[PDB]
Amino acid sequence: DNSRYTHFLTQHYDAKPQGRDDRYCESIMRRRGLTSPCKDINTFIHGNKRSIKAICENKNGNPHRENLRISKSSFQVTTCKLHGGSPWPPCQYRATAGFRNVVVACENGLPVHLDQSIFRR
Ligand SMILES: [Pt+2]
Ligand SMILES: [Pt+2]
Ligand SMILES: [Pt+2]
Repeated sequence: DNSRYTHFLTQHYDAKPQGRDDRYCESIMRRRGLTSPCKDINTFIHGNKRSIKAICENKNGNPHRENLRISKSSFQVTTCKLHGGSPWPPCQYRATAGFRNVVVACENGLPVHLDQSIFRR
């Protein structure tokens, strides 16, 4: 059952996004099913999937707080933050592009949770 890994990728992985502007956030949040209700904040990791998986090994991760792992490498990310407002569509988002390491939870060698708290700021 790698369904939590597949859901992680749906909520938090976009290999090569192109523009990482407000329109990108509004479109991908709809595409990935995150607008019923409107998720308040959601981050997408970009780049190679093998790098994200490697976070669950000593190859690209350290243990972090109680039960998480933090990556040794930096990743291109885009944080989508709801503007307002309403919990139901239409959902308007502000994009913030960044480049830093990420905090995940691992199960059976695979990422299954992204810790959003480092992208609140
Ligand atoms: Pt979900
Ligand atoms: Pt706003
Ligand atoms: Pt406003």
